[PDB]
Amino acid sequence: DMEIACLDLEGVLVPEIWIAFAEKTGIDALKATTRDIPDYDVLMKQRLRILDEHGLKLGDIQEVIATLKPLEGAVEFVDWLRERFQVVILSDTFYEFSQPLMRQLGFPTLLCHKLEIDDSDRVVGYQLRQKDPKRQSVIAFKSLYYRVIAAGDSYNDTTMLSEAHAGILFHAPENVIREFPQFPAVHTYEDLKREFLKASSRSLSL
Amino acid sequence: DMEIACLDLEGVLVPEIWIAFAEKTGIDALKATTRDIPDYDVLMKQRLRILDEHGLKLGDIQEVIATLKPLEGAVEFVDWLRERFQVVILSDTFYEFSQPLMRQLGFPTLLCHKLEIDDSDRVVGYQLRQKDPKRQSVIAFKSLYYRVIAAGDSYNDTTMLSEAHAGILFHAPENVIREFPQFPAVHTYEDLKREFLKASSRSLSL
Ligand SMILES: [Mg+2]
Ligand SMILES: [Mg+2]
Ligand SMILES: [Mg+2]
Ligand SMILES: [Mg+2]
Repeated sequence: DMEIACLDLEGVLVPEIWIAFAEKTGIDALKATTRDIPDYDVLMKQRLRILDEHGLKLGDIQEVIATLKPLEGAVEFVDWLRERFQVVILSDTFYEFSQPLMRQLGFPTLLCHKLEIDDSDRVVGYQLRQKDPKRQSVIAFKSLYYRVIAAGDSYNDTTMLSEAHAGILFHAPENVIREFPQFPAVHTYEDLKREFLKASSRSLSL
Repeated sequence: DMEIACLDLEGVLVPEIWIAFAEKTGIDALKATTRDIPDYDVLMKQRLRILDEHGLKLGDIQEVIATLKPLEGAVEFVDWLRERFQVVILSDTFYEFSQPLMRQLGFPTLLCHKLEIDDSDRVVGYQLRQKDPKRQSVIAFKSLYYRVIAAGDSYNDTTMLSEAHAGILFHAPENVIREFPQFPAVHTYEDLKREFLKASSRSLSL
């Protein structure tokens, strides 16, 4: 039985993108997080406004993001996984922010959200694809009779891990590991590989 | 504005695997396709029987498939497509038979069928994933709010082409083209790129 391997993106294969981008620009106002502004829509509108006040159009943003690299060992891990499973990346970021990083991973299929860009290359809005997108994606693959094995690093990955046939926690905080013991928790790509092997119904080699 | 490019595999990116396997090994009986035998289940039972009678185990089969390559220009086309869309391959091939070719394409997500391999590495059976598999795959992406643009080369791709938001016939036989006038038909990869640009709701460049 061929399985689909669903991987979260940020914190699993690449650094948290917005935060790294903000740090690279040196603009303190771009660094607010959900802790500073809990309402996600309010946080996003602010980000768009500050980006515009500083003249950072999409091209400028992607230029900065292109200097980021996948986490050490992530490139080999994705290659390893693609020799054994059909690989799909699920992410709560936007196509426009992830692109320079996806390129470095060989553009594996990515299901995430999308920014609204005007004719002057300005980021003017955003669109969330649907509610609980990672979980709904797993459901879609189950509709095609696939067994799904998923891996993620945060609480925002737990509905995906719960929906999959097998879930694995990677670099997760103790807060999550303790609450979701049904998911093996590891923090090295080698151990992550081993968990995918144990979760598979097929006999695969390391 | 969220789009998935679904591509058929054989005829579109790589040669028909069985016809090429026959030309390599000299086993003419393996040239048969659904044109010769309409029931994929019967044709499959026959193909497995012949492989066995020729002592061809899975490892042996793959050594041969590894000598095949993608159609001229297909790799470059997939790379072009992956910079602009999320690319998923929909095929009636089998994972174990197509792997060497899929690796050359950078292992993009492949939704196809699987084989039953025994202890002695013999291909003793197969399992078709579900009925009308390509059409159902398109429906699955629709369930995630994606717009789908599909490309295929034959009669067996038409349910997929009709279900998609936009369908393109590529390298299709004249008969298929004539019977399905609703889909633009092109024969070069540059023209295929152009059809993906026309079908997209986004401003993309060639
Ligand atoms: Mg994450
Ligand atoms: Mg993390
Ligand atoms: Mg075909
Ligand atoms: Mg053809």
